Amino acid sequence: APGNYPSTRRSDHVDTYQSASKGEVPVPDPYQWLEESTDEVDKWTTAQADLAQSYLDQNADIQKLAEKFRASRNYAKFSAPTLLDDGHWYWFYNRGLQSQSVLYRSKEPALPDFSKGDDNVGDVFFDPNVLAADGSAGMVLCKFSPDGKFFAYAVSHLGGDYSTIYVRSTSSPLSQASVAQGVDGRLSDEVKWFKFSTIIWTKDSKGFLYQRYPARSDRNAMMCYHKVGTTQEEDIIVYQDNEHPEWIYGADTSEDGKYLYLYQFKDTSKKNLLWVAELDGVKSGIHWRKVVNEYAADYNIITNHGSLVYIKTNLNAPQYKVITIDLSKDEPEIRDFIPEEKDAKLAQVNCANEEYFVAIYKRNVKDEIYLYSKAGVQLTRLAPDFVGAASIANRQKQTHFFLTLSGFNTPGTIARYDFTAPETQRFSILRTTKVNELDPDDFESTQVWYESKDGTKIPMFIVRHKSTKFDGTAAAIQYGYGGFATSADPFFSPIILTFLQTYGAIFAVPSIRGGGEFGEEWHKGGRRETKVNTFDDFIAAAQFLVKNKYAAPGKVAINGASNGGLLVMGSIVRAPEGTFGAAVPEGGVADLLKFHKFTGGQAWISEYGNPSIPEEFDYIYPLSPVHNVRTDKVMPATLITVNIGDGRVVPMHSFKFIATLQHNVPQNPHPLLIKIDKSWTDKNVKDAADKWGFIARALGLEL
Repeated sequence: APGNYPSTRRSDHVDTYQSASKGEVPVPDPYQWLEESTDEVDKWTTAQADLAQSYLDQNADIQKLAEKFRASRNYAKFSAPTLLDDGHWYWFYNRGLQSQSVLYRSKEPALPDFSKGDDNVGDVFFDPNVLAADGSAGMVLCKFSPDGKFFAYAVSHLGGDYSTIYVRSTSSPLSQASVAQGVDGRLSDEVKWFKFSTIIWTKDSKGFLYQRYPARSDRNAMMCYHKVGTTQEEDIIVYQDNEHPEWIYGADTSEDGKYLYLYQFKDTSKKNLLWVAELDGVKSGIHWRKVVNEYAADYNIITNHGSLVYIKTNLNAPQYKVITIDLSKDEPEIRDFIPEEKDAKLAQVNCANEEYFVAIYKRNVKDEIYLYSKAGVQLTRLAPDFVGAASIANRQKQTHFFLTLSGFNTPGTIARYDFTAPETQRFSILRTTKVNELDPDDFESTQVWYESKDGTKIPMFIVRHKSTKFDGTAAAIQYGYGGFATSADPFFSPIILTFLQTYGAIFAVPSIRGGGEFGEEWHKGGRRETKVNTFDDFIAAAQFLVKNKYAAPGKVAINGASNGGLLVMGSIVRAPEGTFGAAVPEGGVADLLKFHKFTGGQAWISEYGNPSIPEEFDYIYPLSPVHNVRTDKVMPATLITVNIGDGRVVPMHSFKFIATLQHNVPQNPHPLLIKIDKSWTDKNVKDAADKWGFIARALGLEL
């Protein structure tokens, strides 16, 4: 229980604020000088950093944990494959070295066995890392032509604002081999000024649509059409609007060849227009049937059968739905095809094997996968016990589709559904993620519900190694963010899973208010004047973990970053003594009275309120971690983290908070320390090892 923290000078600096209830309020701010960039601050930072490192050096498990994190750090990433009209399969593969994934082509015209290795079953077709010799050019976006003969790709060099589209034949690889042989085998096509749209081929495979601006703010966008094997001078303007210079455009083409769709956007909401047109291919002076005119709702087209168009929309349905619009009638006949679900956001719909719809719902922060008929009958749920995120990849005419699945236990699993197979054998696993010292199958993701202070029911994710028991024994790592409508969705971290497996601990992720887990009302429920709910939900989660025997008492550690740092710091201030065993806030806000007076501060006003406004000060001040540190409560072992390289949140917040703790509870039984991140395999797990090792020791966990 040492008192040996370095002395922090206390100045006579007093800030004055205005309270709606109390009037003028003088607030002493003796660590105000830590706001400034001076030698005094730099020397105080070194003294604190050195203390922190001295404590970490008495923990020999830090270096042991580092090697385990080094082991599980690297792994390959991949996409689901696509079968093109040339009979070959194409897919992205990243071996885990370079920042850009490489596009592979199957050697044989057949679905590869992906347990053999990507280089054994595939050849490199497009390696974007060699666009520029130094790796300074990136592929932003790409698209194959419907006939499989050509490949369009948008390239962005690090300097430029815009990007440039290029075309190459699918028989012309770009690789380390190919560039060594001589000149790049692309076509001469160089489509400049491309920005903020997809690339959309016509179904004739003759050309593609793309958004472009004039040459050099961004104004007067043009949805254009580029013929393959031509210069940009040969291009057509499909649409522009002189009268609304800020407007942005999207396009789409129907598989049958009949329709060209124009989307129009005016702002950062999801509302959009939808005009429809009939084709021969794409030419100029298009007569647009203006179906969705006026900005009402989100409308994204799924597919069509003749004049019947299927559309995902949120018109009078916040959780989305599917409608049909029949265009053979003179007036379009709008009908509900798949109705809104009250408690399930319709996320994605794809037509599959012509007479079916594959479909993704998010319900209780989890994706569910459904198979529907062309008449809208729900035929079955696929992968019912899956806990995570799912997306669909397919082409409408083919007799299969894929699912890309991810969660806490894996960053990637490709599933295949084969309509031609026997009923019991339609669903299969194409491939899984390989990580040293970690099998995805050893980790179970569940969801439990607890009651917060005001009676609100919050779901919470629990992850464990399968040998760990819910018998009041395990340590728990409780992660949160708690703001900005940013959901704590399932995410993959080898560092965490290795930690759960090493110590028999559990990972706990509560869907606390302030996040986006149940839409804008959920955010609204933990924002500005309701912000205290965010903290009460987080605190009630930790109490629930112990009460219901998920974790042992005194063994729930908390961690979060940026807004999560404020969450952690505010929570150890507010929560009853002994609620938490350890605490690691990373780069967090902590002075909630001054946050808006520093770089990036103003953007947080919509989340916490404005301290300069008297009525808002009154609900802000009682939350401010820097102004609510008591003398008479034992704080849990606390390692505060800041990345001095990371501009985001000024380190001032953490400096003030640690100085305040060390002053208010100098004889605190557990160490209260601040660490400066060494990093702004070998050198990449150093900060994580210090962090997770501090927690393990603080919770009394042995290797």
